[PDB]
Amino acid sequence: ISQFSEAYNKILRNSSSASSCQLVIFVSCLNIDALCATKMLSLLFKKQLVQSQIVPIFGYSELRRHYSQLDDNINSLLLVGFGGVIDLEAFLEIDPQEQSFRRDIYVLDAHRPWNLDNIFGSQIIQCFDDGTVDDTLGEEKEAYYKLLELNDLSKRKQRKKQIHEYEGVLEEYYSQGTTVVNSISAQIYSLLSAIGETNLSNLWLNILGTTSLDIAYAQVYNRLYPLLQDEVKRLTPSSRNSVKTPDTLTLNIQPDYYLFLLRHSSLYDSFYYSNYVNAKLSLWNENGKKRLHKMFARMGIPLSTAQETWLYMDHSIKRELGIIFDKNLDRYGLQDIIRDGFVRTLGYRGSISASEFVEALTALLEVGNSAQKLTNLRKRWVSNFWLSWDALDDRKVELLNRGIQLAQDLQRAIFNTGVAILEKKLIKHLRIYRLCVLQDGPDLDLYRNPLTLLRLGNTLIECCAESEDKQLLPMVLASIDENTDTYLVAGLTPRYPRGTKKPILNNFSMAFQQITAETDAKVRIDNFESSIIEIRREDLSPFLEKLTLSGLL
Amino acid sequence: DDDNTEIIKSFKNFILEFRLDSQFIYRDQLRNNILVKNYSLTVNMEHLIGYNEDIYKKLSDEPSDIIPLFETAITQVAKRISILSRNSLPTFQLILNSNANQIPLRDLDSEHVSKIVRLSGIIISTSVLSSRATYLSIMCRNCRHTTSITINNFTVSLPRSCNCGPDPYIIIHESSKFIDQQFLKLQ
Repeated sequence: ISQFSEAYNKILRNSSSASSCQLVIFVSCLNIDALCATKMLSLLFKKQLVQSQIVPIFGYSELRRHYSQLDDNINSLLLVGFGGVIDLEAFLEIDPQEQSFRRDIYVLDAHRPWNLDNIFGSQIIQCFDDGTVDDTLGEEKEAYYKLLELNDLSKRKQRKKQIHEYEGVLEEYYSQGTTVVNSISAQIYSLLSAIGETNLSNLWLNILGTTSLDIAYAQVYNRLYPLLQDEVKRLTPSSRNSVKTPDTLTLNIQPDYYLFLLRHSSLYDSFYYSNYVNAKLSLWNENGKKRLHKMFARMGIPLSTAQETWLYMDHSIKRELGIIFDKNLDRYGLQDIIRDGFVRTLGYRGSISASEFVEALTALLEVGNSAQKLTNLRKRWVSNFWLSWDALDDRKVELLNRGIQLAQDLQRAIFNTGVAILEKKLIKHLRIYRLCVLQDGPDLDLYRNPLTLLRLGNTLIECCAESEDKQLLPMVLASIDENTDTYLVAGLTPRYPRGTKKPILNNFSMAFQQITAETDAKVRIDNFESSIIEIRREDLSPFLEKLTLSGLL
Repeated sequence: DDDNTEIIKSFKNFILEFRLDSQFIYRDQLRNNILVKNYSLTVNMEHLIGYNEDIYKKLSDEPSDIIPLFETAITQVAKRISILSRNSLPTFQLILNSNANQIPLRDLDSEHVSKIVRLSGIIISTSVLSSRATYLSIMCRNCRHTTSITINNFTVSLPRSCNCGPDPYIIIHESSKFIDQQFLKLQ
């Protein structure tokens, strides 16, 4: 509810001291956006050389272990991606200490709607709600100034009728789907441009941030291109090349493709594993696989030349890469492939597509790495976080490729198993919504991570619906290996075929909390996201039955 | 042959200006190779194709007409590094190993002939060494023409012109520079 620059000067005044400082910025959690945000944030701190702690939090339940344990001198705290949904004032408590409260916890979140207790009643925040939903948002505005603090019998009856009158519309709010408005990174950059830093790798961090989520919607991002492209116009390494030159040597616009790993993998394998194209061409089917080859017969690209790594393909095919696709792809309905994208060239190393980089980092997060076992695993993910954090750095590229050799493999897993599902037609159309469960599969170790099931769930909800009449219906998935029937189950959102009228607001967040409040059968919201929960095989089936009814949508 | 000048200038500009941040990998590959008396260079194609797409476009086109202009191109560089003046320095062999796409043995049938092919197999037996030639002098049986033939590679017959004929040219083995050869045979 504040100016970004002024919130900045506040976090400046409470910061620098002897001993320095102290602030812990919480990077959270598994979302690439977090990295994108906190890296340019951390670089900004290093600019004024302000000491910082930075914590890799996984579990939402895990945050309590930290904040309740170690705090001493820390008068100014910062947090990322948490608290937009569940309020930490009740969750942490707080317990006001010393107006002009000593500690300011900044909470940065893209999630909506905000918790009601957060924005109004200033204690721990210093909210980041600005500027996306301001709004009004008159529904939260009347939620308090009316409620607080609230012949005489008719005035009591009138008063109470008014109270429930506000409580109904208030109940409409805060019970709703969790949907990201704008990427937190973008706003950190809006905060950053007011201070005056135009830095190139910074901007690349923004591009990374925005393009973190294009796998899932945009939704506003379709109109974020002005806010990026203009900035790309606010700077330039040289008016003209001047090949290369070995330095600056920076990012530029190119006809990029939702196509998967075009530059770091072989072309044919790049269609065959791509996510958008899995769908339209029915590639899980042997009968459709051929249709790809017909694409190549249309392009005049040899099959043998399609099998070869993209660095080494002939030059003629490169110069025709932006034409041939226009000549052909239009006929297959694949006409939405070509985006205007961002590509940063490091020169003699190669170039990297904005999206593919994100595929590298995601790749890093799950691989390349009774409560003791889950804690130890979540711990392994915590360590792995930094292995992924390092790849963002420019000076070490040598491990970034270790991401990509993984990012390929994962797909080779994901695709494979994905097909293993469609052969058995495991989709349960049900009535109100679509649902699935993986009872058996190869290498569930890869599927342990929330984000792995976010991407498999994504290629699957993308595959089932082209569309593909009728009625985009949200999907459900489940997997188990070890940790005694943890059976991780993540919520999902429907995918429109590039024509998106409504955000549609994932409802699993609410539907799960209704069940935690009913019989709560081995239901665990331990994962940071409201869409993803844990379950046991003993209680999963009654849970599934209680999921089927009553349907909130 | 101004074109060969144009190609070799690009190869020199590829060796002297190449930067992996910030050491020059090749240029030092060179020095550290002449000192141990290795007289070789190993190019990494990915860096090559990174540098110019063009020279790799031609190098995968007609390799055997180009690669020796790359050899002479690099040895003309070691002249400016390993020594200085104002010998003898053999033209270095380049060894290029790169990822590309593995092409199995069964799948080699014509069509890629004279195009660089990475592959994989278990060597059966190695043939006993024998020398080919690199630089050999030649005198005529009659007019006694003294000809220094620089043989390259890239089989090659001797020139018949300074009766005389048909092929009056003798190999002088007292001045002739020789290299070695192996013949692997791989299953």
